[PDB]
Amino acid sequence: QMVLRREYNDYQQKNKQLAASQQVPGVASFNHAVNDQGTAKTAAKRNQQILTRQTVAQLTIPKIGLSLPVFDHTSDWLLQFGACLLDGTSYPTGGKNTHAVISAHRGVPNAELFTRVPALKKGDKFFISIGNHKLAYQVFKRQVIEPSDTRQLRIVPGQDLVTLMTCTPYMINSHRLLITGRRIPYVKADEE
Repeated sequence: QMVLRREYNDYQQKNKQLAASQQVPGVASFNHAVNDQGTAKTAAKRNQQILTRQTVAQLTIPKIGLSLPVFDHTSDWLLQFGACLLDGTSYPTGGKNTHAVISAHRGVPNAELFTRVPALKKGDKFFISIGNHKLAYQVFKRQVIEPSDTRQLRIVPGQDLVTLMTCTPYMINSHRLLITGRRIPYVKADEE
């Protein structure tokens, strides 16, 4: 109630700061996790207290049967358990001049994660639960970028966007697939 209030308004204030600054989206951290994952020989140990403390939202995608925690920052450890907001991009709170880049592995041995995200098409919906709020997004854009390209990961002025980012091609991962949704109203019909 007042915790999902206080938390949410800190996210919005950080989003306003980010929107007022020259952002360089932290692709380098995500890219380092992709490279470390390619050569990794060991699985991650769960620490649930840390995972809960790091959880800023739940991402739900009904078309692919996906529900994942969304974490506050980027580490190969967090990416074993969910998706990470790319450092230098918006908290997914909604509002104009927000662009949350939610990034995950296209599968790790332990967990499907964003394995089925590349099957998403224009018109497909996804949902964000964050503090005292449910947000609806509709997919309108699919693009492949170079892993170093940050242009498409910046805040688009006057737009309310969430991009789902993973790797492509499958089992090569030289590139990033961006699936971008735009805010739409959340309605009674979306709960059920």
